[PDB]
Amino acid sequence: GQATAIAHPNIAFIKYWGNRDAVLRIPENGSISMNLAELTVKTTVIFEKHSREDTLILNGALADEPALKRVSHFLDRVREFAGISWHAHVISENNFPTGAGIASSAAAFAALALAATSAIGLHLSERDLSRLARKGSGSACRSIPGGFVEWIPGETDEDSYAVSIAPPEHWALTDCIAILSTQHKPIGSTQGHALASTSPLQPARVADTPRRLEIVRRAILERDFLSLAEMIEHDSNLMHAVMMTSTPPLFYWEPVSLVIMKSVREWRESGLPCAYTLDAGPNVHVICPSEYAEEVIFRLTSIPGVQTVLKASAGDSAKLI
Amino acid sequence: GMGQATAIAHPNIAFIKYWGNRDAVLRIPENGSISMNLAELTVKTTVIFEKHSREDTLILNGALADEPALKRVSHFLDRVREFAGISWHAHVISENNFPTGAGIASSAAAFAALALAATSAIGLHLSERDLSRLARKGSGSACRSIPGGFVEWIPGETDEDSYAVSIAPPEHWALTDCIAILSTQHKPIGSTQGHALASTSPLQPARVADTPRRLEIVRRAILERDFLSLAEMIEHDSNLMHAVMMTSTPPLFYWEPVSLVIMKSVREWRESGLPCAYTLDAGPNVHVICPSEYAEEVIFRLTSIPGVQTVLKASAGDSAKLIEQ
Ligand SMILES: C[C@@](O)(CCOP(=O)(O)OP(=O)(O)O)CC(=O)O
Ligand SMILES: C[C@@](O)(CCOP(=O)(O)OP(=O)(O)O)CC(=O)O
Repeated sequence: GQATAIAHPNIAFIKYWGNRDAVLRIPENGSISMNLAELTVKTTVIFEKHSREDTLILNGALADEPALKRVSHFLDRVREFAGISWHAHVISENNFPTGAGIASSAAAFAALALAATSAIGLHLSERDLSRLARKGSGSACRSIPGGFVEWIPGETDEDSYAVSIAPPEHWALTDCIAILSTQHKPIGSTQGHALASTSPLQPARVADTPRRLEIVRRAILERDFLSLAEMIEHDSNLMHAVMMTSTPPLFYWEPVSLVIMKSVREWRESGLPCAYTLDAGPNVHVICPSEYAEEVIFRLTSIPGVQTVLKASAGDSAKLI
Repeated sequence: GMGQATAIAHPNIAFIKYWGNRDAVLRIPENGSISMNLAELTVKTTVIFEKHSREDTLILNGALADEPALKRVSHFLDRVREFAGISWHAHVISENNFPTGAGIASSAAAFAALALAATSAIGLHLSERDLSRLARKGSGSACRSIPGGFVEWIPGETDEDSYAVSIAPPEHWALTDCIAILSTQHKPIGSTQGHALASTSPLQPARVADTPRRLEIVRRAILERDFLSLAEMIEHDSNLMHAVMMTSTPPLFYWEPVSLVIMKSVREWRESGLPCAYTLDAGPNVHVICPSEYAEEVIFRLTSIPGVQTVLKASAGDSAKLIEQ
């Protein structure tokens, strides 16, 4: 069997950080995100019988074994669930700008989930692809559905999955991603999550998440941008508060990250609707009603230290091609 | 001329931070804190109660204070007047040697000095405990500048339970505070309103509940001269406070981009083998704590960091003192 599927990365408005079950990637808290249309992972899966072990190609090159044992531990699940014991060649490509440091894990395991199961013949519901993608990478659950997506955290493998709050066309929001020239090579998120429990502030952050989710959920449905803007900045600061207070601390911010966060908040307070959020890295995502993207991109491009500004709009669900 | 006294006091650098109040008017804090007095900075204050004064007058470095500072000092003198059962108003003359434009807060030094000088001028002989309770009500961390050396503020729940004591004299441990003064720094939001916003942070209650763990670690570290335990906790405690500041509504981002550069560098220096640790107050300057043998090396590295206007060297200071000037 053979299939090919594409998925978008997503930007979390309410952050996933910390695991209730690290293996199954059942999160301590729920999260909400928007798919990013202009960036894509395309992955083809080819099951061939009696090939010894699994094979992984990434952007044309033989993936490193860390990458391969991730995908083949993943494909083990697609086997345990299909009965079928075939190994497979995985070929994946993405169009992510060169060294901008943009996280691919979500888009990649969303695509891997859709192509692998379709290639091995199955026909999973959207809810079930997301339960599957989740086990490859937490935030991958959220790239399976489209548009604005909520991840229902749950306490079991069956209860933890994501669903579309709203389709992409429901709210014309843009993400202007400030890529920082100077960029470091940060601790990967899987370790970061594990260290969240060393933070004295993680329990309080986690317990407060339903308050934050309800405000953002309502804001997306009602298209209430100022409520969205203040909450995503607060949620992003809460996650980084936890990161910065872990042992050892995780300081993903670069000095220019600080400049951008302060500038975005000043821009919004003086009239330009905009808001910042950061993942486990120094790039700064600026969310704005798309009618303001030009202005936001202009102001971001003038900030010393900003290498370039990517422009992404609300993207759709993972799809077979 | 009903009574006259002069006192000196030092500012202090908090190893475990005061942030947030249980009672904002009395400055009873939500949690306890530990600090070190800075030998080389001093506020000298003379109080002269005058028969004929209708109101207090405050002179700072030879110039009339602005009205907000007068108001603060006059409200403090009200408490002294009430405490002593005396009504006289006072001339307050104060000087300090703080570098101008450095952004180093003098309020702790100022109200410790004023607490000693004013009560002495008015005829009282207060215990150190009572001096620190009184200083506390002018500015919280001023209660930590009344005792000497390494100091712990006991938080309490009442005005009579909130005060600071010396946990070790200065000479017990040769630590240096190398203060990186950042060239660029604007008027930061005053601490008084920052304290008040602490309650809007979802993380403040957790930070507060955890303070006794941090205080017990730093207290033991000082008594045992254990720099490594001290270093990791002051950095963690500084980040805890700024975590609450940055998650308040509205957020308080005291850090400057340069703040971050220094914080990362200091961690690298320590891990590379130079024993140092950073801590920040409600502003962008970075206090770099080290065993005094390494201060020269630390200051040299701090000095060459772009955006660092200057580095101030401070050793452990003694208690607020009466003098004859
Ligand atoms: C900071 C985040 O982006 C966390 C992403 O974490 P991951 O989903 O990439 O972690 P793993 O499950 O280990 O692959 C916040 C978010 O996207 O919600
Ligand atoms: C951040 C800090 O420096 C807090 C100083 O707070 P203040 O004592 O200056 O506040 P007021 O009581 O309003 O005068 C941390 C610390 O010194 O413990």
